[PDB]
Amino acid sequence: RISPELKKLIEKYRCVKDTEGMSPAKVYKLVGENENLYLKMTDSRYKGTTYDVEREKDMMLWLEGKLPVPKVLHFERHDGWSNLLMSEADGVLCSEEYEDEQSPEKIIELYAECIRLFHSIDISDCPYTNSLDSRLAELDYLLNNDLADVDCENWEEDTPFKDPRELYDFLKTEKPEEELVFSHGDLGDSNIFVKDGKVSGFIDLGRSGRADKWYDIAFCVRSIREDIGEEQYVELFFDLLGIKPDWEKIKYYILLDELF
Amino acid sequence: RISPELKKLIEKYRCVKDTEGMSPAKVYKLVGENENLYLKMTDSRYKGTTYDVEREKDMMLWLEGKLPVPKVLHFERHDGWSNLLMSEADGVLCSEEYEDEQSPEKIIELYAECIRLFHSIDISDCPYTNSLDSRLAELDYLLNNDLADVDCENWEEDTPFKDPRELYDFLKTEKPEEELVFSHGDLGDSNIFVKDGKVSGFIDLGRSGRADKWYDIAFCVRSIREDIGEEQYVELFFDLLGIKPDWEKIKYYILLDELF
Repeated sequence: RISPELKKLIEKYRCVKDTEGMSPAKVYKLVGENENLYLKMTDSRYKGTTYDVEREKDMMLWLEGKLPVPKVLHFERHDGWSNLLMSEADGVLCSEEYEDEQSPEKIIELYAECIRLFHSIDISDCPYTNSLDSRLAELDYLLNNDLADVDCENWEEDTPFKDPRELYDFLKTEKPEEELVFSHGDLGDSNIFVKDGKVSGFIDLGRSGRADKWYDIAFCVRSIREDIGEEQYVELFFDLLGIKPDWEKIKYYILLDELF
Repeated sequence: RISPELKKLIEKYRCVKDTEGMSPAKVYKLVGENENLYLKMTDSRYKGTTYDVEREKDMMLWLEGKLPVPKVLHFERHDGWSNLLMSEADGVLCSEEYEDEQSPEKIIELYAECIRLFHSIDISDCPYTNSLDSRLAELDYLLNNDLADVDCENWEEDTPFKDPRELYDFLKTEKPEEELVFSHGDLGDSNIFVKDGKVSGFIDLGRSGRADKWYDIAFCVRSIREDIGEEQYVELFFDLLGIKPDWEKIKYYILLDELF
């Protein structure tokens, strides 16, 4: 599981199963009476893919001094397992503030701020590229070893394909044009941390790296539609951002995130 | 995994991995643009134990009209799997409101309200009893099939035992006296839902049932110590509740929850 050294440490804290935005990786929230810690674990099967936490560790260190991210405290490979121990995010989780009526406006602005914040990051010597060909290779790999989701298959409703392979082949042919910017890779309203109306924290950074701009833009739109049914805020978000919706690309990215 | 019928349904919603207070069971948060749903799954290995969701389903239905709980929408046994589909909790999650300075008082009162709310439930024809002998049998079973936690072993720090068996044998001998009341079984500051300062929701109800009073009282104390370092609020909680701390029993229950 974990090296003795780390085993010895995490036990001072209460340690509790995953309660935040997490997916394949095992995740533990360490509860101290003073502060909190987060232990994240992925094995070897997911090595190399955007799931492997070692990738997240790499991106987490790089992004230091650029975007507000948590701090790396411990990272090791143990018995074929990548383990990351990082501190806690800075501030308040954005996910809690939309269950009411008067408030949508401010959210959009955070999404706006988040987006231009990435377009300002010098992606020159960036550690990883999450180009379509990169992901399409990655996805192919997962499907080849049943490392996917047979459970909820979102495509079945959205598209007319039965098995993943097809939606895969379809996406490989519809693969659009890319323009590389800093992409969060999995931008959800539960990875962003607010502090006095200003973005102050980011987490779940395994799919971070270079990737077409529209990618993140597609995720923002998705949240908007769910957390606020009014399609008018989608214009506002696109108005604040000042770019014209490339509707075809947005849809393209919404479909990709269903296979994962 | 799931019956076709249910498969067909959950796919209208976005479906996302567990993001709330959950542990062994697979959990999916269904995100609709109108409302949310929660799919919970445990297989057969955990059948009968306080982990099996079928137990939670049973307690969830019983508690109807007593405590504010979510509603049952679908429950089935499929390929040796207990699956529960329930609506969303009522209100705001109590977990978000203690990261600041001026606010501890109100929390204690909620814990106070939560506690007397259980002591008011007619546990006569209650579905299940989570007496110590019941749990001690249950725990023995888990350890016998490595169905425990080798990862974080909280006891190692708190007690002087190396392997679970010992802490098990120790607890079986120190097993105190019981006085049966309605116990939530896993009362955390992330299972309680607030609405206008009044308790309005409860979840994670698999360990619900008849069990010594002090049990829940031990969990409340634990949160207090973590989310608020001041040991003075522990007096207040015990003052509002008007009972004298049976310190030995409290500790006894804090240790039990470490093996699970």
